[PDB]
Amino acid sequence: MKVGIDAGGTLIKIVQEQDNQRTFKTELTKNIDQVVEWLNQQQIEKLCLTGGNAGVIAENINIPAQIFVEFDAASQGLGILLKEQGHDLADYIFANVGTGTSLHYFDGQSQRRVGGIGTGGGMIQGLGYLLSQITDYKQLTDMAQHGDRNTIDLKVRHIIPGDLTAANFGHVLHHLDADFTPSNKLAAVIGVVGEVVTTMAITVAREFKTENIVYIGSSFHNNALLRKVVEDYTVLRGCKPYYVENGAFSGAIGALYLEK
Amino acid sequence: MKVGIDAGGTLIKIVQEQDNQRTFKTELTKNIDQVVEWLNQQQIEKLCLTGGNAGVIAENINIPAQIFVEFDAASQGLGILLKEQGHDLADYIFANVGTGTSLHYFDGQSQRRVGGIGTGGGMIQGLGYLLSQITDYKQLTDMAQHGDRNTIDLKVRHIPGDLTAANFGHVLHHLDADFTPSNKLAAVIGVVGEVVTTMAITVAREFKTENIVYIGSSFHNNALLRKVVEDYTVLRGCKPYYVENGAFSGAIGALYLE
Ligand SMILES: Nc1ncnc2c1ncn2[C@@H]1O[C@H](COP(=O)(O)OP(=O)(O)NP(=O)(O)O)[C@@H](O)[C@H]1O
Ligand SMILES: Nc1ncnc2c1ncn2[C@@H]1O[C@H](COP(=O)(O)OP(=O)(O)NP(=O)(O)O)[C@@H](O)[C@H]1O
Ligand SMILES: [Mg+2]
Ligand SMILES: [Mg+2]
Repeated sequence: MKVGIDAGGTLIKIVQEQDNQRTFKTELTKNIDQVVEWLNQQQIEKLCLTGGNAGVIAENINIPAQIFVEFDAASQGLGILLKEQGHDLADYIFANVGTGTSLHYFDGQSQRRVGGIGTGGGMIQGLGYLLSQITDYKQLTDMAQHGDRNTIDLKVRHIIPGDLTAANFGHVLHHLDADFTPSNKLAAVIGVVGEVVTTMAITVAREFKTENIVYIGSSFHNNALLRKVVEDYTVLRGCKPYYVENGAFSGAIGALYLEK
Repeated sequence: MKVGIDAGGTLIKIVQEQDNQRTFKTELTKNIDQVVEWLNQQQIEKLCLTGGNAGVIAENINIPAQIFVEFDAASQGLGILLKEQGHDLADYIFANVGTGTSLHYFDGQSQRRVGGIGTGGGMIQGLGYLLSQITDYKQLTDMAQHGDRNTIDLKVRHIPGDLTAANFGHVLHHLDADFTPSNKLAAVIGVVGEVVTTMAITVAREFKTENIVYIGSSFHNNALLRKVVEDYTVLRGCKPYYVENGAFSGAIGALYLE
């Protein structure tokens, strides 16, 4: 088999390919040593790595490894997944919502980083923990799904489509009578992260004259709400959103594809 | 006397221009009736309004007032506040950090809105409350001035060093709980200031200008927020500009769009 790995600061994404069948696997970066042991007890044709922790895995294994720069790997992997899923875009902005968020413009041939921002999955987890004391990712995200943001966010609807948020968390001081439940607070956290990401995305989309915006990154994992927030807001701000199944593995898949 | 008022959704900013001496005053929008009561019992040579609640004031006062578009009023007033305070700029992006945040590109002639985001003073108050149960504004902002964001935010250094790789991204690695009300509130202010700067920085590049001016009542009694935006703006490659009384840009502008 062939193995493509994207070892990020939070999650390690692994793509195993064999007999024209690829398996996706995700492990926490805190358990990177476990990924190392797993690799050594495996017979591998080619190992391709990317991500900030590629080196940590490389210097502790017993076979050579081809390492690639993450932005180009992600870009290549994403292009492959898009085509496999029926999308044929001439150009687009792709936002990799990982620990933080990186924005890239793909002109149809190559990618270039055009922006980044501290709002992403790490904030969802971090701020999410501060507001609910929940550390388990699945528990955190599951809970957020059924939350109501109306008593927390101030929208145009309350005071440009009425669906636009005028101020995130700007309604709180108007509902001190309300029950700011864990579910509601988390939904608002996801709301602001999603909206900020989208607002940055549609801004660069306008700048680089593309109306297509592709969303990837593990932050969407087990979080339907985040995806809904971004897709909807993207439409509202006038661009076309595209979610990619297993898009979080764009880097791992791209790395494998780039092997020489 | 001449009076310029920017009646926003949260704060009513009032500027009084004597012969050539101006005084500033802020009141809560919830007490707009008091502002009207006040105005009627006043002798005003000229009253100019702007902001979403201008209409409420206009139809309840006993004298005819002129109402202006907030974007143009702010631009006009800001441009005056700059020229006065010595800033002569060929162009710039100005960020109005009010309840929410509005982004404008002034091309040297006029302004044009190029962006808007929900992160601003409303979030500071709302998320601030959810993290400290503090309702009083002065109290909330004061408490945040002395906080340390190091155990809360994940920085590039933790992995341009002082850049933030993930707001609140360090929280799970410091669950020891040195998450004092002050450190939390400071982190709330940090992400708001950074998101605003990032957006400003991006549209500044899109519209080819190295200048970014920051105004808004959100900066009131919050030196941390001003410091956050000014420092981050440097890191992203542009030059920041802060104007004293900049939150009164609209009020001032309304009196000068004559
Ligand atoms: N099992 C999981 N555990 C924790 N976080 C998860 C999990 N699944 C998804 N996530 C979320 O996904 C985010 C990580 O996204 P990801 O695209 O993997 O970034 P990364 O590669 O680790 N970081 P970077 O190196 O900065 O590119 C986390 O911050 C979570 O919000
Ligand atoms: N005394 C105060 N009380 C409440 N908020 C204050 C006060 N001083 C400053 N602020 C902050 O200032 C923000 C309001 O900024 P401001 O520029 O006045 O917006 P606005 O004009 O009311 N909004 P908009 O209707 O959207 O134009 C609040 O959300 C607070 O963060
Ligand atoms: Mg990554
Ligand atoms: Mg305002």
